[PDB]
Amino acid sequence: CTLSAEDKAAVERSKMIDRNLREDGEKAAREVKLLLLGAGESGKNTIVKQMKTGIVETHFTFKDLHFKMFDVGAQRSERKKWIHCFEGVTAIIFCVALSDYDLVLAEDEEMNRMHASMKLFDSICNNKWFTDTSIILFLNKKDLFEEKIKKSPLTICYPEYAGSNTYEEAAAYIQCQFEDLNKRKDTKEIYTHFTCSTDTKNVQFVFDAVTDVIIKNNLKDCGLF
Amino acid sequence: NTASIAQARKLVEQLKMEANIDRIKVSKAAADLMAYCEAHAKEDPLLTPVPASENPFR
Amino acid sequence: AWTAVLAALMALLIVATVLGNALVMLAFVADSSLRTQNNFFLLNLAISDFLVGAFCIPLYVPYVLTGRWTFGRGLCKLWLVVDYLLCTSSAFNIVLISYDRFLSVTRAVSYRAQQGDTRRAVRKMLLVWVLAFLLYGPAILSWEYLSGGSSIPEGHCYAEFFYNWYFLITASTLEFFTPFLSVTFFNLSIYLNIQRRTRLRLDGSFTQRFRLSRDRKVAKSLAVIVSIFGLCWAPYTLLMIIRAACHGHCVPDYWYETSFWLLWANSAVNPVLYPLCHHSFRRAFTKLL
Amino acid sequence: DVQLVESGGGLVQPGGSRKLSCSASGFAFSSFGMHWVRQAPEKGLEWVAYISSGSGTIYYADTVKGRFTISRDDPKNTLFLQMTSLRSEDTAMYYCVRSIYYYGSSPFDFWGQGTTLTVSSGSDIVMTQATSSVPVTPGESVSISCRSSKSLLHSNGNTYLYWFLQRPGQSPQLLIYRMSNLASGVPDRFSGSGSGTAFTLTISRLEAEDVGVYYCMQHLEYPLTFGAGTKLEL
Amino acid sequence: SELDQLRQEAEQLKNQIRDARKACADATLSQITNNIDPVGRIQMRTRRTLRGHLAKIYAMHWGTDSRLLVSASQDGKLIIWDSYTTNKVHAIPLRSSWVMTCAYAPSGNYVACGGLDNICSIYNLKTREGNVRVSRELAGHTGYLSCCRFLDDNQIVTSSGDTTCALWDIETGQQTTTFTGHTGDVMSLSLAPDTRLFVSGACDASAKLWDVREGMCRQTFTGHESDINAICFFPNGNAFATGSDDATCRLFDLRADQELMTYSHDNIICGITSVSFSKSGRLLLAGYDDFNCNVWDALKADRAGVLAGHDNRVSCLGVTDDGMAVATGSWDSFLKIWN
Ligand SMILES: CC(C)CCC[C@@H](C)[C@H]1CC[C@H]2[C@@H]3CC=C4C[C@@H](O)CC[C@]4(C)[C@H]3CC[C@]12C
Ligand SMILES: NCCc1c[nH]cn1
Repeated sequence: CTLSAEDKAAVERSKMIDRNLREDGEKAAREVKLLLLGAGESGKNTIVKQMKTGIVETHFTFKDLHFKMFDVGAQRSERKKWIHCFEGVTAIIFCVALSDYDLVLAEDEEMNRMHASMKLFDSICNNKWFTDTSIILFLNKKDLFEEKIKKSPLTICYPEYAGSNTYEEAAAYIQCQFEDLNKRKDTKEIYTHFTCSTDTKNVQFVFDAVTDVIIKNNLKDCGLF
Repeated sequence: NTASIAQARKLVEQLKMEANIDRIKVSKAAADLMAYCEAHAKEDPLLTPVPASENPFR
Repeated sequence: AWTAVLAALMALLIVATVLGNALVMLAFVADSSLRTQNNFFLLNLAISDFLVGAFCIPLYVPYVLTGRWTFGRGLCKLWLVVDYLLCTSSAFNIVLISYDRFLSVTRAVSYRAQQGDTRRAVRKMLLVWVLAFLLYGPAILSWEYLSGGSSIPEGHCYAEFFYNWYFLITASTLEFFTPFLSVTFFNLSIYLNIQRRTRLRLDGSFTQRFRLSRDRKVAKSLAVIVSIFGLCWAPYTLLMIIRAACHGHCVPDYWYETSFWLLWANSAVNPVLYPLCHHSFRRAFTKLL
Repeated sequence: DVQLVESGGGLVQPGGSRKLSCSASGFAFSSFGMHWVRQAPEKGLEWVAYISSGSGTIYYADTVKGRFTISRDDPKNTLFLQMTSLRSEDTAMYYCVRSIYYYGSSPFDFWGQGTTLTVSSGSDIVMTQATSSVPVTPGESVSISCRSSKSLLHSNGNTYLYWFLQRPGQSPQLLIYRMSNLASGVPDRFSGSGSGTAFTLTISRLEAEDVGVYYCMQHLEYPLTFGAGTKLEL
Repeated sequence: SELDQLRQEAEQLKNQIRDARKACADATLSQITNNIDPVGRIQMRTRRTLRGHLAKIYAMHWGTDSRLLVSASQDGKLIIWDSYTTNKVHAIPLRSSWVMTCAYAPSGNYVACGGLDNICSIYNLKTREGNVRVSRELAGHTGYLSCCRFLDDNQIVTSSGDTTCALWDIETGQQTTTFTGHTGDVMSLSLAPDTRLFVSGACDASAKLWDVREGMCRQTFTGHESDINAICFFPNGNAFATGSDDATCRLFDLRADQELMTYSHDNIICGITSVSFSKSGRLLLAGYDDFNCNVWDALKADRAGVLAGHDNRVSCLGVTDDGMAVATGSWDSFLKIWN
């Protein structure tokens, strides 16, 4: 057929390679990829420990779903040059520490850590590569937040606050302030969970949020929505 | 800050090292780029496509 | 004469089916991002509707206008086979699309993984066409040879059945009632799952109102799909079954013809429901403009 | 270390059946196609069978087709030859050869050691080596010629001619894998050239270690055919 | 204050450099090449489409023989293709799928890979076992690897987002030389034809010419208003072209220490991802975020042609050493060869 014996052998080798590539792609298409973000020492590590110098990957399985979590901290380089490489991620897990309202950045004592977290959140959610990517928000260290609000009112970082010095109201106010940063409410959803150092529902919450995201994507792809 | 001064001294040294260059005239550089483009005009398959019998991707 | 109206109406249909469906196919080639399994199913339904719009209706127009079929018994069987194949393929596609949507909310992760496949969709479409043909074509063609045929006075093109109600009941049950019940079940399951998930999320504002509004829109959509399919098809099926058990009696002549033209109206209206609500098809249409 | 060890030989009765096995170690066995090549006590090499990687394609020489079956066991890294209806003409030493095919590869690059099987009691390309033996002296150059009944030059530019060397009491070893392509680990003193149907292998600065039988093979189309073998002496 | 004096002195040196450059501007390139015959419309066709990557392609590199090709995609795979037949010669799985660069050794024995893991992995293509193995892993960068180029079989050069370049001795795995001076991320590298100099563009909107052996910055070229993402040497090694996010390419001359020409258009507002020259150096090819590639007349600054056929951002370009064909790879998962 115009091919020598060695050319036919090479073509058969190519076909075997294609077969292997298809199998690997089929296996990889079933995995749920999550991008983990946070403002430095924001409890991100506790979340990692509970759920389980370049990028770091964690693999875990819940209810027959394989999750690959990519932590992209410890990359002190421009973000705009590599953020687009996570454009297809199923969801962004964003970690915020609730005690930061009473702390300031070590590099800049005049800057409140909560404002830095809000700026990073605003940049991530309104980024052009993540227009339709949902965000799972973890507000960690809630316990320590209850022990300091009674002594350090939210007016230190939220001058306009006019509520009681009780966790129940301060937590809701903080959740509202963080959800007010979403300017794409018609495309992306935000899931908020209050957690602490001894919480076991963190993985179940991620499972539920990812299931909702996947089902909404499937519906949008089938019409209906 | 001693370190800030050291940085400024390094920048000054680099600027001095880059300042003393035997820069040729721009007309000369343009002439030489042209000459190179002319000398190899017929050896460039994408600028002057080759007959299909000579094209490995035909 | 009055015909200038009647034929005129048919002309509109002849174009509405051919244009809209053609347009859908154009998008499929206009946009390369319309290459998921659902999109292939929508294409198959568009092809089924288009072939009905351009071939069956134009050829049937002389028969209705004059009452006589030109070239009788040489085109009767070809036209009948094509018409039945197209109608049954439209029904089967309605069921296939409903099943795909039902899977999208039950086997969510599996579905997300397999959407790109162009081979699975082709295999399903081929199976749909094969079943559509096997259901009726053999009984149209291979009945005259068995029963002695005839039963057709001069040139009327209609199957040797339409007076034996057993085969009519069997074919209708395998062609409409079962697919209608399956479509109803799938759409109801989708609605119930959507309602359950939203409730759980609420248990866990503009965003809230938005989710509920979208759910309401989906509820209206599913209901419209089921209602339109059932309304267009059930009347003709029931009327033809009633005619046969009555042996030609019971049914006014005008009613039989009206029911016949309602099934074709379904093939005309189909592009409005499925392809036009898909966001990717909308994007492709906008790109064409 | 790359290693192929063959087992299962011995004495067998005519009409019987024996299974030869080839155990592989030290390389990606599943990525290589495998050949069984035999050498009767006449010292001429005969290609017997071929099974590709993935077991997609299988070829047999006509003399054994219908009596021999070639198979692989990738997880166990073993190749098998099932021989049934044996005839006296099947007495020989059998070699297991690995061969990998992709652009720029080197087929037939490693041979096994062999199993001695003893039995009691038209369109194929013909390769010719006119000279059977050549007395040589150390330090001098030597030339070995090969002739083909059909041109070995393909429309893609390759000339599928392979040169092998077999030293006394050892397995054959690849020297030139495509006309003018020296094999890995081979001294530069060996060189090859040719055209279409006439090929030459040139050896410069002959060494005592370069004494043996030189074989010419074509890989243009199956079945694969070898030369008669040219022998160097002294 | 020592610092004031240093800053003032820096400014004096910068003014001296500016004046020395301006004194060499006898006549623009466009005035000299005014009487050159235009190349005319350049029309190229797609000869091959290379399928098999299941995600965005980020890089490709031609083999020195002009036939074999290596492409990297973030589906975790490095693929070596035979461009004449489209056969896949090799498929190399990567320990880290966040690859952003790849390289082909001039001898064809090795391939290089790197990305967000901050590591440059060296793979041996010609082993006795018949597989491709990671022959080495070079670590020492603190940011992502953006580009790598084999300077030889035992030497390689890398650039990263930690603002530095490094010359590595592959045998020992150590870094022999470090090139510092950029204030932003280094995005691209281009070795000289004689391999004794290299040029790098950074996100500080500048390019620097480095001497390999000395380990010193020879020259600094400015003029782009945004990040420089691509860079390429002129075939004779006396000039180079840089593409940035400001939607323009620029041609800089090494001996005149200035910028000869700008390649820009009013209909182009996206960034430039890749640039390369044709064998003669007459045509400059540049890939864009517009999903296509433009062919420019390097000596006249006129658009000579357009290569369209990708459904997403064109990420990588290459021209064979023999000049026969161009290769484009994009985020649509396909590579296309044009002639
Ligand atoms: C344009 C589409 C969507 C709707 C209109 C379709 C028209 C062409 C259809 C709808 C109902 C049809 C009529 C149904 C009943 C009869 C009675 C019969 O004894 C003569 C034909 C006649 C009068 C039909 C001719 C075609 C008809 C008028
Ligand atoms: N299966 C019935 C075919 C039909 C009825 N009306 C139009 N076409």
